[PDB]
Amino acid sequence: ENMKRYMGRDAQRMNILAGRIIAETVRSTLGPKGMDKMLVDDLGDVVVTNDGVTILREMSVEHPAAKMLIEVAKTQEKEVGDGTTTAVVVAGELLRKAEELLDQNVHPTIVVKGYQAAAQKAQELLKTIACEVGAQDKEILTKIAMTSITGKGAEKAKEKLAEIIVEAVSAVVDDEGKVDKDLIKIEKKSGASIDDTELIKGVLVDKERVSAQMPKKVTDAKIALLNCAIEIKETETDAEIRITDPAKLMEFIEQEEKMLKDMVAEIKASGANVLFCQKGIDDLAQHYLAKEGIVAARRVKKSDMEKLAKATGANVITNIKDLSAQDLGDAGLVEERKISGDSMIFVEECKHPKAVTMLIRGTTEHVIEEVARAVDDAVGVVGCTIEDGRIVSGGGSTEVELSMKLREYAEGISGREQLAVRAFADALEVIPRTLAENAGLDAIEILVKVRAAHASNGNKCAGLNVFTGAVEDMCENGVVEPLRVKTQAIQSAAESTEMLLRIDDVIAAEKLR
Amino acid sequence: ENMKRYMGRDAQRMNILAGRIIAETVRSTLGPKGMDKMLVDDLGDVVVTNDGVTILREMSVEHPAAKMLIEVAKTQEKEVGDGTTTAVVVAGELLRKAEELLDQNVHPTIVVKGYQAAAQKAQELLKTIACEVGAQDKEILTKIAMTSITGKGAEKAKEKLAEIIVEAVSAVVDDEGKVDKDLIKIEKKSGASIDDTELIKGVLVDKERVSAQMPKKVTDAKIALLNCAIEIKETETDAEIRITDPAKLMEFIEQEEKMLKDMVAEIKASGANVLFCQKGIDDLAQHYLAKEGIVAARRVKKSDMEKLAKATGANVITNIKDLSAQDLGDAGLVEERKISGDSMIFVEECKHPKAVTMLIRGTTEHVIEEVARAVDDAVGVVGCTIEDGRIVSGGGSTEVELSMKLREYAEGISGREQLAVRAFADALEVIPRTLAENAGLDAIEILVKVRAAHASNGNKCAGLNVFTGAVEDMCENGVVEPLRVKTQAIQSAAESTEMLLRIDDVIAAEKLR
Amino acid sequence: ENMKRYMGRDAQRMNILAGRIIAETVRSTLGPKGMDKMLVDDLGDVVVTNDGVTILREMSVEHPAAKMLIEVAKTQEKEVGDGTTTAVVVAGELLRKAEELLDQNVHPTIVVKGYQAAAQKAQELLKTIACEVGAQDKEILTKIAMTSITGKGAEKAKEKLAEIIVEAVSAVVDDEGKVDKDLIKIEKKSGASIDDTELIKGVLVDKERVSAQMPKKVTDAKIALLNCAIEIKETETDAEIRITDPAKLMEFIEQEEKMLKDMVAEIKASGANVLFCQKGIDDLAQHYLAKEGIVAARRVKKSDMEKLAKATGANVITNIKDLSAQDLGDAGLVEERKISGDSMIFVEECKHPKAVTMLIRGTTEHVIEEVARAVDDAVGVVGCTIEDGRIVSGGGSTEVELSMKLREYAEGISGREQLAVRAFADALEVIPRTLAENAGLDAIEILVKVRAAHASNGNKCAGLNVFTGAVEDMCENGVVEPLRVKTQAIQSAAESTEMLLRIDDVIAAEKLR
Ligand SMILES: Nc1ncnc2c1ncn2[C@@H]1O[C@H](COP(=O)(O)OP(=O)(O)O)[C@@H](O)[C@H]1O
Ligand SMILES: Nc1ncnc2c1ncn2[C@@H]1O[C@H](COP(=O)(O)OP(=O)(O)O)[C@@H](O)[C@H]1O
Ligand SMILES: Nc1ncnc2c1ncn2[C@@H]1O[C@H](COP(=O)(O)OP(=O)(O)O)[C@@H](O)[C@H]1O
Ligand SMILES: [K+]
Ligand SMILES: [K+]
Ligand SMILES: [K+]
Ligand SMILES: [Mg+2]
Ligand SMILES: [Mg+2]
Ligand SMILES: [Mg+2]
Repeated sequence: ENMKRYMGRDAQRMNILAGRIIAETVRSTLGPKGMDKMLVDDLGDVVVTNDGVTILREMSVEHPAAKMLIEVAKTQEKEVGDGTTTAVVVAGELLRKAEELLDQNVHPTIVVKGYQAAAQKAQELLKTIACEVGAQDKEILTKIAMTSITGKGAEKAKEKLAEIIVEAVSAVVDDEGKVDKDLIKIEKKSGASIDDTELIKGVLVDKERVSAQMPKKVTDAKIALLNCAIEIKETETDAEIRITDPAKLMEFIEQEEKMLKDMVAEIKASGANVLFCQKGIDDLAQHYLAKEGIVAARRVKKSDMEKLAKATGANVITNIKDLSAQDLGDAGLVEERKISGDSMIFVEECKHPKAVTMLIRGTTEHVIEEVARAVDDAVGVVGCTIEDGRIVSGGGSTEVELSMKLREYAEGISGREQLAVRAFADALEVIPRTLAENAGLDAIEILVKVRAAHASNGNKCAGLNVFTGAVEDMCENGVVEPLRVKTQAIQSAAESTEMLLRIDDVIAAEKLR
Repeated sequence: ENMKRYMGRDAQRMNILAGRIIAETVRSTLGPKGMDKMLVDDLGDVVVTNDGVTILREMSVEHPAAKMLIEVAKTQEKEVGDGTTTAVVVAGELLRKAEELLDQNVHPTIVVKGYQAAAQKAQELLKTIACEVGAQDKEILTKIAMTSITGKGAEKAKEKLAEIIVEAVSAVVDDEGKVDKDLIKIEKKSGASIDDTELIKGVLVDKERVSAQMPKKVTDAKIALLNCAIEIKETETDAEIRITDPAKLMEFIEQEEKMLKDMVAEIKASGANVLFCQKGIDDLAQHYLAKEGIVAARRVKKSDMEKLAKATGANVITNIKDLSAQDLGDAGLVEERKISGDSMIFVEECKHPKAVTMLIRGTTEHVIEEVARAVDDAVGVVGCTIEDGRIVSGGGSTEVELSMKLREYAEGISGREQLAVRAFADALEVIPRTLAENAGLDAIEILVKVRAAHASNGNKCAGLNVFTGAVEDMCENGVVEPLRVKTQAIQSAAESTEMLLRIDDVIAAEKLR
Repeated sequence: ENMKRYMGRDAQRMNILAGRIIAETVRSTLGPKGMDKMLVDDLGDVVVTNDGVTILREMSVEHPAAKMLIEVAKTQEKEVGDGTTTAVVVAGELLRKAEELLDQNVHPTIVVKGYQAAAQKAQELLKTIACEVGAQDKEILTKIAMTSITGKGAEKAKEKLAEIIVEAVSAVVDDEGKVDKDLIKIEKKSGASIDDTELIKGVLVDKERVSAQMPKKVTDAKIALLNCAIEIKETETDAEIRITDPAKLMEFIEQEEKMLKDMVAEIKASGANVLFCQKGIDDLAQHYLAKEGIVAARRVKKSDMEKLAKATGANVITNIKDLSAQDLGDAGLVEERKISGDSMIFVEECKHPKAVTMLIRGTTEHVIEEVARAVDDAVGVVGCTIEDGRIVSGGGSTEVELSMKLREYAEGISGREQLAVRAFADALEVIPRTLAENAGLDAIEILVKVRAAHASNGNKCAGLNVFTGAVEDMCENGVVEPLRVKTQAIQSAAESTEMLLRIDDVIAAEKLR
């Protein structure tokens, strides 16, 4: 270009263009025929993925409005877990549709007040076009999980990953019927092939036992968890022993030895035969533990302590004098193993696991760093279905329905907000358009057939099959999504587009915060 | 912005944007409420105008596609004379409409083949919606001239400039019924006010008479024009006179004096009493001319010689021996005057003037450098009406008619060129839109009323009154234009938009030409 | 200030401010109590003056709009001669009044269309409030001349300069009743005091006679003027004399001597005794001229030849063979003198002088370079009165009348141009305001009394006396001006303000012209 062209567009055109750029970046990642992006560091680190929020999070992005569009992905990441590409593409299409009305000289506030009236209507419509399913229905959960894994390169294992994830999530559904994601532990150990991934009803700990005389395999373990260290106590008032009789050198030392001997006696009297310590164990304590045949690990991290207490039913104890048979957990099998070159301790056959571990395998680290994402997304959508019990039809069959039902809305509205309501309704069809664009299909010929299927039936479901290249019922096909993925997406995108429509100036700030 | 955004748009988006910038530059100059631009040099020269092709000609413009849009104005300048802003605004609106179809993934060749089918249809329609008027009809010529001067700051004198220009142009209509613009001489002498502009049925010459004894006023002049110089001839073979007798110094010198004396005798015997020489006159020749009472000017420029020969009916003579009463022109009054600080020779009351001079007055040089443009445009449109005898209704009442009649066309066409035909028909309404935008009117409310006036009548004429802010018959109002202004505009704009639509790459050249 | 404030004003505010600056520069030079400016070069040259157009012409001025305001002074300089400060002050007050309406969001075209309607009304009013006087009336001419000299530092001699200038101008009134300024020669010879300035009914020539034997004083001179040089003619065909007999060396040389002897014989036979040559005279020709007692000067410049021919009635001759008693001028006294250190030839007591010389004296070159300006302005206003025969009352009594009579106009006009008409009428009172501001008077208290004097009488004349500090009849006081000074001023200022009101953009140009 040239210097003398900075004059030729408003600040709103500036911002709308800076925004459209971000949506144009991620759009080709969408749908089953989507493609991956390669991210490269200054230092030479490399990432390969088609996860949208990850691309938007790792990109070098410098314009303020583009920075404002990245926050549209993160909220979908945080509150739902899947859907971080639909949100940004719809947001940018809303920006670009708004650009088509400002060049006809429509006031920005009129556009904003129209979009506002359209989004609440889309909430009503989404709340009434959905299908209602029970949370105990594991089959549709499998189908939704598979729908989450499709298009991500790790497709070849989806019909196994689905079962694994459905059980994994069904375990951690709490006594109030809610899914917490951090109660599932995801571990990434290389070697073997992606189909060697498996589910552990228990924990994998990044530790090896302290003393090698300690039995390496235990059955029907009695597991004790400690937050206190097995070491000689100090006085928080400062001390000196002052040895005036030579005969009292060995006596002082023997009494320190006995103060550890009694701790080990007490650990034994509880009934334990496996031990975890969140803190240090002395090398003489280790001796008495290996002399009593108790298996012990030390300096275990707090999150692993939480997951052990969850899995076994043990209680973390802060003082050994209170430890009793009431505080001990149970687990059918404990064994140390060597896997992928690392020594690790395995806990298996737990009495009633409230936490579970998923072990992802793979021939390469760049493979596993993607399979982990493909599993996190499925945990998301499964939790959504279990919590809300409402599902919607996939393959963009929802956006066509919404566009039609908002156009039937727009004739009731009069004035000039009607223009913005129509531009909003016409911006949601970017998704089935792009779903055909990526597969190399003819989008303009496809979209008409898709619309026609709806207009003659009230068919909630009909949409594009990107393989046969034909228009099919997406519920009979088994392409299903949870309702929370649409509402959140539209909600985020509308609320973030209105801010860029309400701005008219850009000025400089003096060390803001 | 930022470096890492160069990737995000195609070469076609590049070119379309670089083009839209130019049309956005000149658009606010359009219509009666249009505003002027100030142009500033590197050296400090200044120009103030709202003439479009002048803005586009003097601008520092560096991108190739913007350079390609400037050629849309120059052709309208060259072939018609007026209309250089409608062309560029319509061109950029065509670019921007084309941009709305490429983001739906329509092939560029499909767009080009649609535009092509639309422009020929617009030619048919323009050839059939026009009004047919005779070239002798001076009243409508006045009305068209006034329409050409409206909106240019020099509005206060338009009802005098119209009469002046109509007579000036009617003089130079040749025996084959065609108007040549260079047969009208436009002169720019400061002082007095714009209303002191006047028309001379003759010539103003940038000369003063050679010898001050020569009469300064002559009535019923007999004017002689020479291409040869009145000087002593040289031999194109080289010469020496070789004086061997002292008594032959004065004799050689006297014979050179006689060789000028006889030329002046011969000029007198033709019957002349006023002289113009395209070349030198010797200081002794000047003596004999002032002794015979013949008025003479020397080194007159060739174009002034042409205009004198045209105005008086004299014949430019290359050799004085052939000069006769057959070669002399006639003019009722010749006088030298001092005007605006310059000495000039005035020729008036010509026997049958085939050329005329217009003397533009004004209080400032920046004023006159604009009044000259405002008169050149009216000479243009008057010539167009005199040559073609076809007129069209103004105030954008033509573009609405064309848009409607192309939409009635577009339902006959099937396939995907129909989309491009509609986008073409919807791009011509940029003109009545901008005509309301500049006057501070509400364009979206105005345009509907304007359309309605047409749809119920076949009213060719109805359009915006930018003063009352209301929709009126633009023929009863007297706002008229020549047909050649529309056809050429659309023709140029379509042909120049198709080139930017057919390009897909930009590469570097090795000293092209 | 700071970088981040360039945003905060429009291009029109830019231009209006850049314009107001120029009017603020020159405003304190206005009126009898006005003060002078000092101008300093890069090289060290110095000028001291309060002439406005000179300040505006010599200033380093770089912004385009300020460059556009300088053209308001030059036209008043060129077409009238006096009034170059009223024009610019009124122009800037019009700019600043326009600024007060744009901050209420009035459209620029509305302002321009109001100013236009006001200025034509001011022309009508000025054409009807003036007083009609005959051109033979030398008394009012004296009074106007004195009014032109007041306030310029050279006040002490005004009652002599007035008589000198009135006679000087009355001489050069041509047979058609028009005054040409270049027919008066202004000469600037230092020494003595400003009161030693005098008028010559003839010419002062920057020459001394060629041969010192030539009489230095001649009475009832017979003056011959030549455009040809008194030298041996050459052949424009090239020559060689070829001397084959030694006896023919002196013969060739004697014949060249005789060819000059005969020219001098012929000059004598015409009857001449004083000679001027616009070209060379040979050193032997000088001998024969000093032998015949004829006084001769050579290489006289063309303008001096014109003024001699005008003053004496002689005819400039191009060839000596035609010179006769018909071609000789007459003058009662010719003498060479030494004055101010320069030798000069004086021509006096001319038979019927159509040209006159004014000899300005003074103790310093910076004094005379100002007295010349103070005399040029009076020649201007005297010519204006002699040509038009219409006068107006001074001391700002005209601007108050115009403001009142335009306010009585503004109630007939309806719409929003009424606002601009009022702002125009209220902008003309800047002149009587500044006339009080410079004298250190209280302008707000003065202006009301001045208005009241008009409102109760139709008194055309009442205005400020800047000495007594009181309101008086300016015709009984003898402060009179020619009508052409007001009309031109208002006309220039309105036409130049409308251009800056019609602009809305500033862009860069590519070597304009
Ligand atoms: N078999 C299929 N045919 C067509 N579309 C599908 C199919 N399976 C999934 N999809 C669609 O792919 C989209 C998911 O793409 P994805 O890359 O996950 O985007 P996001 O990250 O925003 O969820 C959903 O809109 C879904 O309807
Ligand atoms: N009284 C009027 N009301 C509305 N439009 C007018 C009027 N007079 C002229 N026009 C319009 O102004 C336009 C001319 O604008 P102009 O600045 O000359 O553009 P161009 O240089 O392209 O001809 C024409 O389209 C004409 O119809
Ligand atoms: N005795 C006086 N009292 C008040 N005003 C006067 C008097 N004599 C002249 N003037 C005013 O001085 C003004 C001339 O000022 P001047 O510096 O010549 O400005 P300009 O160069 O624009 O003519 C005139 O408006 C005239 O009316
Ligand atoms: K994907
Ligand atoms: K215009
Ligand atoms: K002064
Ligand atoms: Mg997804
Ligand atoms: Mg035009
Ligand atoms: Mg003055």
